[PDB]
Amino acid sequence: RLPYDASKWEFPRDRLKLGKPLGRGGQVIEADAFGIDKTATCRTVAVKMLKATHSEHRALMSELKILIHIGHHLNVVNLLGACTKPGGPLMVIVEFCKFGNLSTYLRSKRNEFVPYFLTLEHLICYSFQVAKGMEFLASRKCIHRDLAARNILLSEKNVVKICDFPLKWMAPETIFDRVYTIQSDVWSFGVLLWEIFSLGASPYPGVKIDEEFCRRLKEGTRMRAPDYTTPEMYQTMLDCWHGEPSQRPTFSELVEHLGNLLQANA
Ligand SMILES: COc1ccc(S(=O)(=O)NCC2CC2)cc1Nc1ncc(-c2cccc(-c3cccnc3)c2)o1
Repeated sequence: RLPYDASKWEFPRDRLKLGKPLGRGGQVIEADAFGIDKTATCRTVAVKMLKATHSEHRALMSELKILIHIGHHLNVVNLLGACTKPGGPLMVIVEFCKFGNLSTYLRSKRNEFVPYFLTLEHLICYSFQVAKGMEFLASRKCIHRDLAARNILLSEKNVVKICDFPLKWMAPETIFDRVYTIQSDVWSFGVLLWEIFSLGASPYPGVKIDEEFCRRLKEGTRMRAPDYTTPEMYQTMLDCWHGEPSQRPTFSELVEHLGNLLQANA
């Protein structure tokens, strides 16, 4: 039932030059787009394109309409355009983030980190930017449901973006009640913070994720502090992992709090 304003979003297929595959997101490729922001520039973009069942067409067209509905924020992966007219493949064009995902990136910097190279400023800043992106998504009345460092991408000038399009990340009430809400995303955000301050480690190191893990989780067991955390950042993880979803901070409160930690750090 959502509209598609072709005047606003439609981009000519002949001004898109196919480049290197990114993978399977729908095939996701790099492309060079001329004029996509109306200036006389060539820009690398990310394209999702259809290989074609009606179900798959519908899913991609629905993605397109949701990205439109959501709108623009610096800390999400934004829609730039689409190719929907008959006579070529259905394509959805979004911002390209040249450094890839945050988990793989931080792992690559394990020996290129000093607290004060990545520094604490960088990690708190990534953390702050994600919270701002999530605060935006919550205001558009979305729930993410896989908020994890692998779904954050790093673009130029340390801008991080949530891919807006996983038991170790799930809130206890989601595991046990099937419930996904914005407060359950706050729990995931705490896991993501741990991912950031472990420099891209896997959560719950060397823990079998089974009925006993879920038991200990309902009972109050939490991850220990990761190796590159500040005490304040671990406190924030614990806050996000409150057993009562209503006692977790909101994304707005995290943006305030992390903003203060970012400024205190400087
Ligand atoms: C060198 O750049 C990268 C290297 C690796 C990644 S990745 O680590 O996220 N793996 C991508 C694979 C396809 C799932 C991401 C990027 N950069 C990037 N920029 C944008 C996207 C991206 C990644 C997945 C899906 C979509 C997309 C594109 C269009 C419509 N909807 C979704 C875009 O990825």
